[PDB]
Amino acid sequence: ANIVGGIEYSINNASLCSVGFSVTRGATKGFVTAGHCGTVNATARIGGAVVGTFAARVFPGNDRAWVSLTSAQTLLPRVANGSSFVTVRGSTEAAVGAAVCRSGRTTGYQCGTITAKNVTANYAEGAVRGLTQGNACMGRGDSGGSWITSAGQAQGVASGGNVQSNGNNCGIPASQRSSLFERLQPILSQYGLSLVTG
Repeated sequence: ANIVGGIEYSINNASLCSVGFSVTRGATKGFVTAGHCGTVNATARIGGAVVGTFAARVFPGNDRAWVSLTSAQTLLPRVANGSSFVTVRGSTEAAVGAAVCRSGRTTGYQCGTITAKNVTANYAEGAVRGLTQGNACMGRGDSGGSWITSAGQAQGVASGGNVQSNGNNCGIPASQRSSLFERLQPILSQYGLSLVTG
């Protein structure tokens, strides 16, 4: 399968999550995603085919993971934006007030601004600290997806937000949205990953 930020993948033929970013580990191909999406060795499928398994993860505390893929997967430096793509150019971290977008299988590509850093989310399983908050909306299934600037600087992977009864926070004003992502930098160093760029 072609690995692009934002697409859907399933975990052990049950839950759905979104691909964060294509990365490598020495000769190993992978993608980073959210830790809550699977447990170590869970099986990831893209369009019904097995593409790899979870190699490591941390959730709760943090919310990160990387899936090691088979050799047949094609890694691309891109993030889905409808029918188009956003090229990943690096991982410079944007500051509070910067504009940012996120891509995922449930709400597609949404943009907003970063509103705060170092936020704590209290999930049913435990607290997750050090999250960056933005006001782009997201929905259930968007978790693990890419957060990136329009300029191509990858920021992190979708963790959670104040989704309403309709499954998203897109029906409430930006001023009221809290959509959190796990910072990419610490994920790449913790696992020794290199981002695929173009």
